[PDB]
Amino acid sequence: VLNPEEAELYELTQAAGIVIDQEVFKILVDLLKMNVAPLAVFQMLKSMCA
Amino acid sequence: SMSEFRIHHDVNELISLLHVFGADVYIDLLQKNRTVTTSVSTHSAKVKIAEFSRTPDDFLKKYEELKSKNTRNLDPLVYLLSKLIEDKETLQYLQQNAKDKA
Repeated sequence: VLNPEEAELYELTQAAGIVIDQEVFKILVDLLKMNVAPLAVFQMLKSMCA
Repeated sequence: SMSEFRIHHDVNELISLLHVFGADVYIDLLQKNRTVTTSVSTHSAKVKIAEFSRTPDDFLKKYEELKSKNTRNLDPLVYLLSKLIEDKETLQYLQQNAKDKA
């Protein structure tokens, strides 16, 4: 699904204790790549959920 | 422009992937994205993760593996994970949405 670079970061978040499916992890990483503030990513993630 | 296209596609597939739904706010929210992490912030965030996770060494040990390689967006991604631990509701959603897709 996701490439060696992203595979590392996923393993990181994984051993960090959180689990999110590889597909959305890939987009998050991508949103970071386009230099979106992590807080903005978090805020919209929070809104998109319940 | 073809930047904004990519953002919209990203917002869109998340709506798809997370079973959502006005999401034009997400576009405005994500489109304020101006450049600057601090040395404490990543330390503050990092100690908070290591408290939360079981197997904290694994996280710290591969934090170390992966900083020496200067891997891209490592620190803003670690800041994000700390922010996600705090909000236990949306942590659990992501937790569940991942069970749905197995």
